[PDB]
Amino acid sequence: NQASVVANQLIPINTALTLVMMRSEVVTPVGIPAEDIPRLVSMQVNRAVPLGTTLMPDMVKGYAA
Repeated sequence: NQASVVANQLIPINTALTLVMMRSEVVTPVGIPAEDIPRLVSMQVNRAVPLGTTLMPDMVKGYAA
């Protein structure tokens, strides 16, 4: 099964991501894969990202395909 990224804690908007906030877990819809965890570090999202949220590439400003 394809795995994706998911929030681990209450991540506030306009904040930098970390290893704790990011994790591996299969969720739907499958957005960003688990093979980009060390690449999406210190990334600032353009919206509030609470616990249990499939980290997408469009939401992450700067993270492109």
